[PDB]
Amino acid sequence: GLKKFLEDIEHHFEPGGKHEKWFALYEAAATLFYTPGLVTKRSSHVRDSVDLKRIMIMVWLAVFPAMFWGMYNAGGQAIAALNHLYSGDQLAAIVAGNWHYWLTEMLGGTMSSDAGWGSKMLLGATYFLPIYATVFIVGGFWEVLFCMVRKHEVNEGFFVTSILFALIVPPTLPLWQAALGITFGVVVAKEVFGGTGRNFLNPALAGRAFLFFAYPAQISGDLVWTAADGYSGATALSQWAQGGAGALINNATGQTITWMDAFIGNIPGSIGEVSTLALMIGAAFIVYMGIASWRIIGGVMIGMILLSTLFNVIGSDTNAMFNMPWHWHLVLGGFAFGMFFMATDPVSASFTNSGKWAYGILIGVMCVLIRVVNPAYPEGMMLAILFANLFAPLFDHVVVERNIKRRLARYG
Amino acid sequence: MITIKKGLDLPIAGTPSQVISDGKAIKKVALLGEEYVGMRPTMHVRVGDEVKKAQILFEDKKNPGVKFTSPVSGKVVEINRGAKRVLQSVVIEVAGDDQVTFDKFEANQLASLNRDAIKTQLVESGLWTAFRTRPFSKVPAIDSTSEAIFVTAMDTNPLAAEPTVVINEQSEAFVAGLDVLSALTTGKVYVCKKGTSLPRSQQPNVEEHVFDGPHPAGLAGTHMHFLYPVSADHVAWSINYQDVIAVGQLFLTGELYTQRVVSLAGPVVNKPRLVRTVMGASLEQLVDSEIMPGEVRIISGSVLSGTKATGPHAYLGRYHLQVSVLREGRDKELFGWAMPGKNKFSVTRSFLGHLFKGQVYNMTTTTNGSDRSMVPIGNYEKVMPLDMEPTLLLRDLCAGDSDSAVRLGALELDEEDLALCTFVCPGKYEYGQLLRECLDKIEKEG
Amino acid sequence: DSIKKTLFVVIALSLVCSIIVSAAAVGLRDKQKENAALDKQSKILQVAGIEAKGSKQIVELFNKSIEPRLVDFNTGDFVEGDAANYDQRKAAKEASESIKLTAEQDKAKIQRRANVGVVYLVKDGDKTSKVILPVHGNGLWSMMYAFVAVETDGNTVSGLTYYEQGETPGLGGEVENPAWRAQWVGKKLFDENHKPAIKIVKGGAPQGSEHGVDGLSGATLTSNGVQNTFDFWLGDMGFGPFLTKVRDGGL
Amino acid sequence: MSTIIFGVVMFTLIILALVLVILFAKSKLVPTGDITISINGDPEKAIVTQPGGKLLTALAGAGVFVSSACGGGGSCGQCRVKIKSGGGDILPTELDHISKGEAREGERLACQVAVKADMDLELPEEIFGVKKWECTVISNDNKATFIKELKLAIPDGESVPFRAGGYIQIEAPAHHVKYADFDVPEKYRGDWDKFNLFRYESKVDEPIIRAYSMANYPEEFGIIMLNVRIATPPPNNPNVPPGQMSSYIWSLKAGDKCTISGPFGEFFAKDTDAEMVFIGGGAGMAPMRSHIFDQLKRLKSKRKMSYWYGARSKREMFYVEDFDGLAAENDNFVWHCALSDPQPEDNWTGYTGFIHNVLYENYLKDHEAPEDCEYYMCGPPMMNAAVINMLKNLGVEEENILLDDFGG
Amino acid sequence: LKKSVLAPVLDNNPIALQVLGVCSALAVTTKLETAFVMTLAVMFVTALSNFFVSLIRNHIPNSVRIIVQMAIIASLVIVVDQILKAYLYDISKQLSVFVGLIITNCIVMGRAEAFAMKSEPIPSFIDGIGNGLGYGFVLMTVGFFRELLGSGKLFGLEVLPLISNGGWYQPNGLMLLAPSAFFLIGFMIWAIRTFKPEQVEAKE
Amino acid sequence: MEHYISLLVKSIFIENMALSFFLGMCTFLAVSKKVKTSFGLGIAVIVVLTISVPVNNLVYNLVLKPDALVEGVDLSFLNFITFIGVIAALVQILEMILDRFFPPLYNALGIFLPLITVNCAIFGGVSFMVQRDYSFAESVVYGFGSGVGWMLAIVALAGIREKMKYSDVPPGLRGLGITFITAGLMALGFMSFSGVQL
Ligand SMILES: Cc1cc2nc3c(=O)[nH]c(=O)nc-3n(C[C@H](O)[C@H](O)[C@H](O)COP(=O)(O)OP(=O)(O)OC[C@H]3O[C@@H](n4cnc5c(N)ncnc54)[C@H](O)[C@@H]3O)c2cc1C
Ligand SMILES: CC(C)=CCC/C(C)=C/CC/C(C)=C/Cc1c(C)[nH]c2ccccc2c1=O
Ligand SMILES: Cc1cc2nc3c(=O)[nH]c(=O)nc-3n(C[C@H](O)[C@H](O)[C@H](O)CO)c2cc1C
Ligand code: FES
Ligand code: FES
Ligand SMILES: [Ca+2]
Repeated sequence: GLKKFLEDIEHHFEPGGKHEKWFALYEAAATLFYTPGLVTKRSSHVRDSVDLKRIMIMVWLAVFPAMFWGMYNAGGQAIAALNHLYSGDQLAAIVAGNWHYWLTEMLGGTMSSDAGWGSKMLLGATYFLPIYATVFIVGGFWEVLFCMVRKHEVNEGFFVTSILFALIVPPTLPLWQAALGITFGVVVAKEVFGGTGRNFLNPALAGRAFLFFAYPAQISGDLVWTAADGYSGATALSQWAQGGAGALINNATGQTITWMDAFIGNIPGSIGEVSTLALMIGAAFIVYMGIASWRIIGGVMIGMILLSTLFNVIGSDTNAMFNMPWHWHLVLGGFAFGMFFMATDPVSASFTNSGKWAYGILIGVMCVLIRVVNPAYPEGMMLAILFANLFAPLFDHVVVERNIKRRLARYG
Repeated sequence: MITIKKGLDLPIAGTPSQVISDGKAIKKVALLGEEYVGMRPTMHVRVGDEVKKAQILFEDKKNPGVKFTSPVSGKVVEINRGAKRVLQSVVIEVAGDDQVTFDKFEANQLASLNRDAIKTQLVESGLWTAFRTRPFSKVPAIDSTSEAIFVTAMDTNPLAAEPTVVINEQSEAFVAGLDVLSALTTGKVYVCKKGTSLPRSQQPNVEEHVFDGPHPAGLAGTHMHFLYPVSADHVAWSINYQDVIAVGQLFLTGELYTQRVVSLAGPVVNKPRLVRTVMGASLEQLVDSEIMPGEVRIISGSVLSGTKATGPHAYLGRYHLQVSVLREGRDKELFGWAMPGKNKFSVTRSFLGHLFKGQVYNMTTTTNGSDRSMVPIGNYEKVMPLDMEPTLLLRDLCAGDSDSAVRLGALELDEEDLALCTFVCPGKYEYGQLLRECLDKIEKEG
Repeated sequence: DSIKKTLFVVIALSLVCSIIVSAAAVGLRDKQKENAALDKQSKILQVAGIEAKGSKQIVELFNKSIEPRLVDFNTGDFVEGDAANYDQRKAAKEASESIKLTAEQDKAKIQRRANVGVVYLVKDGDKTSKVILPVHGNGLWSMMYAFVAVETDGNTVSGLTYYEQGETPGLGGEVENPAWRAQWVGKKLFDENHKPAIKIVKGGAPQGSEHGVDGLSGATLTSNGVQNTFDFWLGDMGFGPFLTKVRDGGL
Repeated sequence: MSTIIFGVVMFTLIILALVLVILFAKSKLVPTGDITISINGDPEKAIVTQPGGKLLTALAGAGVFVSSACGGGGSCGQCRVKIKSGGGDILPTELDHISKGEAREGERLACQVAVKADMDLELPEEIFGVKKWECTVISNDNKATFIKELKLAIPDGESVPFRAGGYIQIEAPAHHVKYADFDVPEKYRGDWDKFNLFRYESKVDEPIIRAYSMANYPEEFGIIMLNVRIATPPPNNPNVPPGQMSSYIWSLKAGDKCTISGPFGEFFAKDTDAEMVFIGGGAGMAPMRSHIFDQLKRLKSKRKMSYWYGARSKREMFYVEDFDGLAAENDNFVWHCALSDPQPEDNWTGYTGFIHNVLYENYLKDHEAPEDCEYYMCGPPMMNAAVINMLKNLGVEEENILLDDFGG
Repeated sequence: LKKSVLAPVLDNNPIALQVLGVCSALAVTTKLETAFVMTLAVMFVTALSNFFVSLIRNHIPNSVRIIVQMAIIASLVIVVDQILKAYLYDISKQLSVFVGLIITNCIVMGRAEAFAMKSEPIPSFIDGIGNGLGYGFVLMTVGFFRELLGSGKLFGLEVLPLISNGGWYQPNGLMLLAPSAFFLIGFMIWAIRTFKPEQVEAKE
Repeated sequence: MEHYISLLVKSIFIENMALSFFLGMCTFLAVSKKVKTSFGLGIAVIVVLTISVPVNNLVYNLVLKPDALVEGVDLSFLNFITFIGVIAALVQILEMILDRFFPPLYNALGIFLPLITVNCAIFGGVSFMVQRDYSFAESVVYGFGSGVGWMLAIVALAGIREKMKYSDVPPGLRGLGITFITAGLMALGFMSFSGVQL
């Protein structure tokens, strides 16, 4: 009987009623469960079946395998690094000192080395769910506030924005920093320009750039990527830089990092970016449907392969990042996350089919450039996408100015 | 030939059987005043006056000389006026058998007629309104002239009639009309058709061209884009095959030929077929007994571009050659935007419907969503074959920039040219109105 | 009476402006030079352990205690000259009095080294307390300059100061943290074999070690700069022969 | 003192070198020669001005008078000249006053044009027939409470050739005026003493020009009759200065002299052979009297006419005998007036309220075709915008609606 | 009157409405010391330039007006630079190249051309003072926010205790970087045109 | 061969004058509505910088350097007046000569010369050249590269502001506020070349 309830109180929220101030919150909750039931007004009497809700929910559902594997891997790396350092009665005092650990043990899990896949996903969930809840609440506040004050209806997109921002952050991020980051991403990069479809940047990447340059020590270094108290370890793009492929070693276990480990995702890093296989599984589904752009993906791959092979060819004896081939650039860091789900943003990208190729090529080239010849930062995906977001309109300008010359010759 | 590869053939139920069957006798016709763009009438008759066939009903203030005449004899019964006292229809009740007659000619004299004689006979008979000029899709002036005149000998609209089935009953009138149109132009006449053969003319400048592909292709816009690109300094005239038959019959017998052959089709029509009818006939009498019990929408023209015919608009338009009928979709469903739709049509591949090929859909008038902002996922590029940038042009139309739209190619377009972009938009924009606003601003500024 | 007027106006205005400007510029040169010298004097007095506030005390104590000297790097003994106004930063640029380091010698990535350097002797009465050496090296974002006070025995460090650097305000710009700088008091530069033995340890250094200083937390790339500049300037291409000779005596 | 002398000498020499270099460059690089302006075809007689200057100022230099309102700058926007060859550009006032109105032939606002290159213009003869005059006031008296009939006598017996609806511009010099010198009769002294209006005073210290609309049809010779409304401070802020021109005209009396510019033109009647409907109000009785009289007397046309004047009392109504002197023998002319709130001393037996409610209800509501008529209106800002709203809700085209804003 | 000296603060702001002088406002607002010193310097130079150009407004040749005005302005800023290096050497080094860029600061030449060439000497002085005050308003506000948030201290005085030195506040990194000045000035313009809707620009 | 390549790439990308150094922001923010006008102004800036920086390097090294003209005399307090005079004179003579001899090029670019006749961009260019003590060829390359980088930044801002015709900005932020926020986001974008030591 949910349908009839939402119909009786609809008069309360339309103009002239006592509750006219909360119309945007009623419409967003009414149209979630049921379809509006509207008919066409003019001169196109049949419409397609697709809308923005499905376009957004198909991208929201595509990162679920990556999210689940990220939780599993976070818990597993934490448990392994914990058992590496402590044993006996000093591991119990470590477990009793952290709520992430004693809640995991209370709900049924275990912090010992022989923990199954269930005890690891539980710890990863204890790390991931507070961040996602904080991000969702704080960003939805600003979203609804703007749509209320400006007297509009709530556009779609923040589901994807929030889930992406919550999966591209380290597992040990403080909650107030996540709140400030989602505030800067939603308000300064999206909502100040008019909402969905009207900005020119990526809001999730704008919020993560806010956190990287403002508080650079909770999103960098060796103490943020394995949620283990007292453990210090380096990731593989910051171990290749200091010694090459011979330096890729897992200190918590003493095992070499093979290429399959990075492809499958048994490596430390940002919550969801680790599993290239799961990212491919989702990206194939959303590329088949026609939502993500295979032109942008192909351009990113072309740029990465070309610049990688050029660096491999010219060579260098002091910089160990010249040796890294194209198939290693693909599985390390967040290149697949940004190539598949964050570069394919329709609003931030180019609008022309011949400009999308240049957009993707610029993204890939800038990523490999910041990876290799910038000593300060171990990757460059959030900065190469942010850099290409500014020149995306310029490629469209070039293309459309070439198009206008064909029309004046009377051939187009 | 020219092959269109980007388009969309709409899968919809109720396609007609291409056999010309007789129709109901109509008791009242009308002239819809709101389909002529930029038209401000000067009424020549009042309620209660009796009229004759081809007798002037009103005139145009913005276009001097252009006459609008009566499709049938009878007597004026009502004049419908709406918001801000705008003219909606002039309804005549069929009666009597009085008409106005003109000069008659022979078939060999027609190619050597004088252009001003042709013009005067057309304007006097009121057949000048069958023409439309690109840009702005208006009725041509009385003193103007064109180098390119396009004959629409095809139709790729959904649920539309095949032109050849009708032309093969009026071959000789079609040829006479093509000859008159060869004498009326200073350039050439382009007969845009499909592969099948049509009655042909032995004149030099009359020439046939062939188009193949889905439907953007049966439109005069693509024909002009691919044969005579238009601009402010080049203007082309457009006409369809039934009006060419009307021209030929006028010049061959001296009387006006106000018959039609429309297709009565739709997902709710019991027996879809081709129906003989009169110009501007009453749709509420034409669809009587040929629909299913329920709440339906009657349309004059396509579902892609037409006129919802209710009340004072329930009459066949001037440039429309079919009637479409389909149900009104007002149902609400739990999480309908998220369900897997086997019976849901889309240009994208999100639903399970595209996996079943050859499926026909019982579409309704539902907007499958709410009005939102434009997020470009690449749907406009899939359904537009012209050499334009659709996303940038449509954003210029949305924003209200006329100068940029003209550079991006608005002067080539019509409302029928963006009906499919309106169809496949996830933000539920209607681009015909935006382009009409842009063209109004352009035509006013200059 | 038109171009004449223009030229007369511009000449008069230029005369007035030039008189005022050239009077202001030449009159203040000495005060500008003292303002330039006082900051370096204060930093040297700070690293030397002497406390002084105000231009009065700064100039008095610097003139009474600190005695600059010129040292030739290759030979390692004092060379005569006016050390109070020597400019090593600019002497390193001119190829007349500089050298180009080999890629194997250039551990600190400075690419150029002057022939003679200036050191400051801290004097207590008529005896020498300690020696202050200027060293510099390249970090992740900038060239970091420092002052280090070596005792008379040639090993023991009594202080450290980084008076110029542009590293990130709370990651590697912690070379100016007093709690970090106080870890250098007592550390020994050279071992028993007289090797360079200062180590900036990643991840904490054992308490009681004589050669170990803690690294910067989350800045292994500004900690590498410190380690490299120290193992260079403590080498044979820097202050190594001078430190060996002062260890033998002669101070 | 070794460096101060060097500094002074070097500063002086460097600045002198730069100045001399710039002068030597400009001496050879900037043209300066003969520049002509040939207008309306080419009888080689032209305006030969030096390359430095402005266009409309160069035109006005030699007996050519274009319509200017604020001394120049681009407020009004009626200095439209044809530029067949000259400066090709559009300047900020062109976008605001000749907004888009695409001019392929080339008609730019003369104010913004540059005379540096050579100019080639096309100027219609109606600009060449304007002249200045020195007229004397025949009479100056109230016809309403705040309306005065300024009548001038053109000397020499020569009379101004103009058309009904044109407007002269009035020239007044620096002066001082005070309100207690006005000729307000006893019939109209009531409201003045009630707001204490006689306390105001003004003085202007520069020349000024404002445009005024003749109230006599052209066949009346040797006369220019004008109806002026004095512009006192608005009641919300009575501190600000009053109107300086409208107050000047009220000061003039029989035996003075006034100076006027030649016939300017806009807002002319058409010959479509349609019905004419006139709606006047306020000091807008001037263009309506010229329009209604030009038709019945000179043109002798039989178009169906009408006049609807909206006053505030019977005291506010003037020219009532002249109009009835027209409608009585010319049966195709009818006129009505409508008082808003007549004082009880009036005892009015006609219509009340505003004119758009009296014009619609009595006449246009039951009209066969309201869109076929032509509407000429001239009144205050409140009346103008209220009627044009009503006419549009009747389907009338802005090509049938002729409006005469008073520029305010 | 006080109108001319207090209108540029909110009614007609140089940076907020008449855009002029953004280059130094984006650069020196990291420290409230440098902001105060630059405000004083701009006041002094703009006022003196207005005074002298208004004095010599009659005899300036119109062919080389810019050379004369730049001579006056550059002499003034040169003596200012000499005075700064002798008495405030700490701040003079922090002002890397923006002490000499008061020449090409736009407020100076804007007030010199638009107002000093047409007015008496005394009113031009008050005009220059008012423009310096309006400039310093934005300078000091942006500097307050950036210095308090990015480093936890005001005028070099510890107000918020830093975690590194044993406190509770962790300072923000962007406030000491390039983009933060843009956001602070944009939000200040938002707040200004919120209380004074006279300055809101047209629909398009 | 390669010492001037690194200088050009550095001046264009690693140290952008518009976004990293904040030089010339009034024209950068005011004249960035259309890509055409932005392109014209950028070309004018490139030309003026490329002509102005070498001339001032030459004048400095010849007369104004310490001990350049006579031993013991330092006339380096005249830097500001000399540089601003050279810049103004060159810009004025440029607009004159192009107006008289090439009316096409004059209507193309000389319309954008009256703006940059006294600009913080060019004054800061010559000031940084003085600070860094370049050679003649290094001055030419530095000026050209910095002008090209300024042009790139302004053309990108103009492209963004042309794309933003579909935006819906609050009324208090229409114009200046949203342009300042856009420039800040562009600076976050160009912060990619931070740690590059070129
Ligand atoms: C073609 C044409 C024909 C015209 N015909 C006529 C005609 O027949 N009769 C007629 O009367 N006018 C006519 N006008 C209008 C004419 O141009 C003047 O507007 C009119 O004569 C009064 O001018 P003014 O000098 O009083 O205006 P102003 O003196 O400029 O202003 C008068 C009013 O403005 C107010 N005011 C002044 N300064 C301010 C301020 N700072 N803030 C607010 N309010 C202020 C005064 O209090 C006063 O109410 C015509 C105009 C045109 C274009
Ligand atoms: C959800 C709810 C009950 C109320 C909204 C209140 C709230 C705190 C949400 C903030 C997040 C937000 C604004 C999302 C927009 C959005 C909606 C509402 N429905 C969506 C539905 C489908 C797909 C995407 C979206 C989407 O993207
Ligand atoms: C393929 C696709 C990719 C998307 N990627 C992002 C993203 O990376 N960051 C984000 O905040 N929103 C993303 N969105 C959501 C939406 O595009 C975003 O809110 C717009 O960029 C805002 O106008 C994506 C949406 C789709 C359909
Ligand atoms: S006065 Fe306004 S245009 Fe000349
Ligand atoms: S201050 Fe921005 S241009 Fe001079
Ligand atoms: Ca050095």
